[PDB]
Amino acid sequence: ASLVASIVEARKKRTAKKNITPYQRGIIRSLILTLDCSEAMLEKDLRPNRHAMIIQYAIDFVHEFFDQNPISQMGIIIMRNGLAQLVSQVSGNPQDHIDALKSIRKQEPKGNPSLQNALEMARGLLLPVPAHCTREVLIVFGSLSTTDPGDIHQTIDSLVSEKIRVKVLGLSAQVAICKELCKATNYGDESFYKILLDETHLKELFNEAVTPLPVNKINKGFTLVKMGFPTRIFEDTPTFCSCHSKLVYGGYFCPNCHSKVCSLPTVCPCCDLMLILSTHLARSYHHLMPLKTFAEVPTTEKFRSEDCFSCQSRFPILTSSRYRCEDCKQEFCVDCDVFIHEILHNCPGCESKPV
Amino acid sequence: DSLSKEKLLTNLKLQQSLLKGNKVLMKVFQETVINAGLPPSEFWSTRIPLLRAFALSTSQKVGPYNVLSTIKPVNKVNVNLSREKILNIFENYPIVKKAYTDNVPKNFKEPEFWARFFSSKLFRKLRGEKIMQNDRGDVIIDRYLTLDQEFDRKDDDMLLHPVKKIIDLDGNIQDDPVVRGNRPDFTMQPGVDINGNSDGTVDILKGMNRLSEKMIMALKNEYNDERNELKIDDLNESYKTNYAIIHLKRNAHEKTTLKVSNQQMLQQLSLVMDNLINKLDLNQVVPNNEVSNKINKRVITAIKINAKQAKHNLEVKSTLPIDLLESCRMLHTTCCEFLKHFYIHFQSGEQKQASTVKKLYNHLKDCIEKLNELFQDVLNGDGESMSNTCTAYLKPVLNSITLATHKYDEYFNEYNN
Amino acid sequence: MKFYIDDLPVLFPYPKIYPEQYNYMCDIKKTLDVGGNSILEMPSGTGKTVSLLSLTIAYQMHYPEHRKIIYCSRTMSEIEKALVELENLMDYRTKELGYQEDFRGLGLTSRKNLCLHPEVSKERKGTVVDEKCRRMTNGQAKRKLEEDPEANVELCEYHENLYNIEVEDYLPKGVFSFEKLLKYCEEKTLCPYFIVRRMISLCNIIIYSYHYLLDPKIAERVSNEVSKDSIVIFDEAHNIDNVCIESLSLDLTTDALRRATRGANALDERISEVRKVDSQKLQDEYEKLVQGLHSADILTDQEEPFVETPVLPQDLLTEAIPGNIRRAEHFVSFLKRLIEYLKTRMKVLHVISETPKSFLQHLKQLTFIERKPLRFCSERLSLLVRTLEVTEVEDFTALKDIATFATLISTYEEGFLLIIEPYEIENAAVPNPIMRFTCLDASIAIKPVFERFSSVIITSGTISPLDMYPRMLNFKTVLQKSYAMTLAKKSFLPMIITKGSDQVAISSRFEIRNDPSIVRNYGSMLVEFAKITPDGMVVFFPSYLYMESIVSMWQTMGILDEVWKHKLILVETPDAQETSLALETYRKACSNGRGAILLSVARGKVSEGIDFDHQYGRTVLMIGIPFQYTESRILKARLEFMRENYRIRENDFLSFDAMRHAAQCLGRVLRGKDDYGVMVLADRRFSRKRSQLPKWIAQGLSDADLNLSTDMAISNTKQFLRTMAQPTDPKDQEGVSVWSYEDLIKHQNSRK
Ligand code: SF4
Ligand SMILES: [Zn+2]
Ligand SMILES: [Zn+2]
Ligand SMILES: [Zn+2]
Ligand SMILES: [Zn+2]
Repeated sequence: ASLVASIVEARKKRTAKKNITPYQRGIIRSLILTLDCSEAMLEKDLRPNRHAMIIQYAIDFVHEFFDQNPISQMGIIIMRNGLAQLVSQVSGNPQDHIDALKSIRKQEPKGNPSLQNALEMARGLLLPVPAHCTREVLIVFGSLSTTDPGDIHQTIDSLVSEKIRVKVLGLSAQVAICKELCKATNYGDESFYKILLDETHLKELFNEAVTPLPVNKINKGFTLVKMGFPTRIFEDTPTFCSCHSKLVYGGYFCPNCHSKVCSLPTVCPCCDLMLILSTHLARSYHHLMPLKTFAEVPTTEKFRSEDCFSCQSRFPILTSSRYRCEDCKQEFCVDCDVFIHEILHNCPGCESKPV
Repeated sequence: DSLSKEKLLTNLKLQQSLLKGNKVLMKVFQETVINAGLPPSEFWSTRIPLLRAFALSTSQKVGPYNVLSTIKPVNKVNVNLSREKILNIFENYPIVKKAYTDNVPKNFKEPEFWARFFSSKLFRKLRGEKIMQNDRGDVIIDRYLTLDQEFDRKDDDMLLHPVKKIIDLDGNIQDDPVVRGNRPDFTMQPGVDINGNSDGTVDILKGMNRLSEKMIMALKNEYNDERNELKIDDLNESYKTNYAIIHLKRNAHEKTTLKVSNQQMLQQLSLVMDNLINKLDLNQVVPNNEVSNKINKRVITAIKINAKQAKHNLEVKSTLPIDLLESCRMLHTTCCEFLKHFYIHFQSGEQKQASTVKKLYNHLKDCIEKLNELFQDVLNGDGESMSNTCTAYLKPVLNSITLATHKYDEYFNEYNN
Repeated sequence: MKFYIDDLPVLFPYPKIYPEQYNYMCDIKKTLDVGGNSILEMPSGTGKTVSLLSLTIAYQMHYPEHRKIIYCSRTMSEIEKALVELENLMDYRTKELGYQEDFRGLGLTSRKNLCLHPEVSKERKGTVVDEKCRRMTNGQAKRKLEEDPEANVELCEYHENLYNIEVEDYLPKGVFSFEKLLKYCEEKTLCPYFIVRRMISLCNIIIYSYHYLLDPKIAERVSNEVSKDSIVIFDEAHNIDNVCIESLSLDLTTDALRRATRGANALDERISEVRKVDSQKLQDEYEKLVQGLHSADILTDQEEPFVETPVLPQDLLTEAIPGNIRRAEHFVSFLKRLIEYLKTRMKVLHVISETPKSFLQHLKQLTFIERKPLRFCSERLSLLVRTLEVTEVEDFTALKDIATFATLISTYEEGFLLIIEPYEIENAAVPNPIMRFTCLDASIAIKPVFERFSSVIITSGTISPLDMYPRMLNFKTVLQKSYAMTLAKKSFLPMIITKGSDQVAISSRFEIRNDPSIVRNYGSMLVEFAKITPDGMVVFFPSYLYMESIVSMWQTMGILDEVWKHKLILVETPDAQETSLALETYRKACSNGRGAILLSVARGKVSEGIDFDHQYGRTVLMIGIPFQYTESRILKARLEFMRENYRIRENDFLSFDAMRHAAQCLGRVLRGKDDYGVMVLADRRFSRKRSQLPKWIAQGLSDADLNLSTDMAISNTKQFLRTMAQPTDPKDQEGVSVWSYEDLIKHQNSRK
């Protein structure tokens, strides 16, 4: 009787994903993850302790964020002992923040949090940020309270005025002030103050936070942006780099001012212009071109085919596991459905079918 | 406040502060302004986010907390004092700050003072301890008892404020001023001692309430509505996102900077299906060892070329003298700084930038000549044994610099000429 | 949203509605059709006031009777709540119809709440406030200032402007809040008390306290300008019997006796001086008493009676004053020998309890004072004060109290008793004797109400059982049923903590009150719930002394220092004003989310009109059974009388009152269905009382919850928080809990 429970669970899951929309979603991102390292995360209540798992999950989050969206800079400020401590400036290299987080590994989480100080200096760090960049902050929190020097509502008003959004991933339960932050910052939405139920749910939440977010019509910033593809050289001689001032065998060359750099996707240090590859911009095209869900045909009706169109395996036989791409009119197995919907980003049935 | 570009450029003390924090910043700044004489405003003009980050790092302060509650009495007692917590006590209790400042710089020592403080009954009163005449306290600290009492009265006077009638229990109990009933129970009324006086639990409870009020008014610092208050949001319309979807019209330009026929391909197709059903031999695939030898030549040539590519797969190890290595790295660094500032001036595009562009052009020319003179030095220091490698190492930044000079000259001829 | 009942159009200011609200409206309209009274119990977590207000407004507008509306509550807080919701409803109706209908409705309260005379405003005793207002606007002052403008007896310019403009000119139509009325009277310099006193005949709906309906002194005026066939509704008056008891109960202290002696001597010497200088006024008063005129006969409206009418007007004496007290000196000697008799009876050595008839017999045995003068005393004293012009009335308030006592005890004999005990405080340095007057019944004061009005609605949220109130009060209702909670999912989690962390039971008994182990348990789960509580938590001990002891000795352990590190702690001050500042502090602390804890008595001033919601109502630490003080002779006499009357088990009634107080404590968590909260029961003895408990409360009380400890209480609370931290699909409640207009239509057709 487990298949009926699985079916009704899949129905209640798919009721949320019935509506799939091609919203304009931010690509030039600006993501900040502040960390609290206080007495609360010293609890071993989840194995091994909250501090260790948020360290590991932040490592994964950095990797996933830079993989999916390499067109953003990442800054991390830790919270400790009534002080918020900047440990990671916004940068194109994830490895810097990886090393900073590795430093955060060995140190000891202790103290009390101050979202006022944390968000204030996060605002100040987010101040010299260009218009197209979408300023947004992830906040992790384990306390049920917050010691603060002054008002939080002035900070809330300033953050709303400066067009920065937040998303809170609280640990224990809901905190009303964090709900207020999420609602007021997020145009009244309640889809940003999220509480886990276990570590797997925390993993899923982090994966959810990886994704780009849609933007609002009223928050209109539709413009152009100057861009430059550089050229890579492979020279015999080591050559001084502009950024780190040291001898480099290879390195890309600046398209505009003909200097050289060491890493991409990065902006020029000399002509001060952003340099990318077409792979980097095409990386988010699945977000730009979403994929429709695939429908299982019912077991009662007559079937177009009895084996999987894509992976080429036999469909198993009570119910019918034939997920149909209505855009290509072909049914598929669950494994192929998962792979095409998540790993792949094209429908080979729609590739074979001519338009 | 201290947030404008002008304020950040003005704070010379903060500039010196993060200067003294770094060491390569003395190196860079010394070469930039001490050695090259660049305008230090334009030096700091790039490092404005770093300056603001340093300022905001230095600028934060903690929130209030119950420091006396965190004080523990801990046989004997050994003082283990923390200066930040001492100042926390000072800020939380200006009476204790005053008692420090009129006694320690006048009469006795700081650890002696804090031993007297922990001995004092004023400490117990300010903490969550009921005062007792069995305790003797410290007389010097306990002279401040009435001063703290009148501080409490003045603070309560400040803390008084009018109350909203929506929640005013005083208005609630002033509903009926002529309630004539019976005297309520001793159990539920505030109990007293035998002689009618109170024990003082009402005093300690109003004191901790005063602590709460002081904390919330510290929050409420420098740094009608009931219609909104009584809204029942549970029976209201759900909020829906106004996020805009996006379509995509698709019309791409063809790639810019003989035709086969169905009959002919069908004829060839018929012929090759005939050949396919006719025969297929794996053994004929073996080549003629001469055109195959040319294939060997091509393959081996590709291997040699890409192997020489792979032959040049901390920086690289070099046989430079270390001092000259540092000097040339320094010259490369300051040349890069000059070039970046010149590009900042050039891409700015103002007539106000013109003298700056000219002067940085002169500085770039000077850097060019100094690079050449350095090349003369490594010339007569090596006999061009590795002075060639020195020139090649400093080459690409020089090429970019002189390209920028040519660009400046060309735009000068474009506009002026 | 707007729909039709069978003949009734009705508008709801929200698109959504609850089926429980629909059934509530159905039964209320059934009651209004059939005439009389009914008792309905509903879970207070659903919206009540807006729904009943909408039904009443629709009833008045649609039906050609257009009967007025009488709604009464306990506090200014509840009154302001009703005002705000009424304003919202009428605004919605105005928007829906596209125009504003003619409407009038206001509240009723004290000058202490209201008198905007800034000089009078700076007093704290509302009695003094009212007295000063009479002193400078009594009409006598106005006449004296009119004949002599040089006289320095000023008049209230607010009152002067209200003299200038007319009663309909006082306000535009509609409903105005206390705050809106404050703004309006601030603009126009008007006395809102006087305004309200002239709005009485004009308001379509009138709202005031239960006291203004129950106490005869502040109720005869309300009965004067009220329509006999209006609509009467009551809300959350399940503890109104106490108000009924105090409506006719009184106490006697030594210092009050001293003040009465001093006031009588002052009045006697004033009467001697007046007889010396001008006996014309005294002779005029004496002959007016010979004709037998009364307070309404002689006094006008602008002058008020000094001794207000202590008894119900159905029982007053309306004949002439006897000649034995008719003269001023005769009446002074009468009062003085009454005082002397009271001083003789004052000095007993033990507990004395006799019938008022027996007291009257003893009095007529010793002195020679009869029930007719002993009833006429208050009226005669008011007339003597009016004639005497003795407006410095400080020494004579004890005289008012003693005349009130004399009139009250001379009025009734059954269901009333006098208690004399030689100690005002038993456990003091010295005993202090006391006379305590009581009213053993409670249904006395409701008789004018029930026999003056038929359309009277008695309903609440925490009334259980329904029949016990017609048992205790001689009245009957047309229908008696409750409402179950039609809940889609669980939102309230009650627990019964029958044992501590060490499986050690806990109780609130005053003998075992200073038990260190019970202290250790109490502080233990107090700490644990403080650590796991996100926003706001309240604690309700049964008694203030119980608090003061147990908080002082946790202060000795320094547990409060640990509690400091997570939330603030707020304690019910004996000062209501400091308590108001404290609750504001708690409000702002839960507003900024740093978190705070309230400490208030179960019967304390917080518990009777303050709600807590969505961060304020999140978790409540109810402490033990809130039993009353056991060794009250007053309570025992009540128990004896009610058992003799209605065959009531005494311990069962005590448990009744305790659980009803507990329900009143715990009912202030769930404002809307979106809210959630957890309930604790911190006594072992509660397990037998789920059958006593209200039905919708106990329906969430599962059988596994009947005996829990700290550990699984903590685990279940954490899991409840985890549960309530999740979103919910609207499809699971779109037709079972939240109803659209079409949902209500479909349900109505299904009923059809
Ligand atoms: S005249 Fe009006 S404002 Fe003045 S005391 Fe009387 S009610 Fe208050
Ligand atoms: Zn480099
Ligand atoms: Zn460049
Ligand atoms: Zn497949
Ligand atoms: Zn397809």
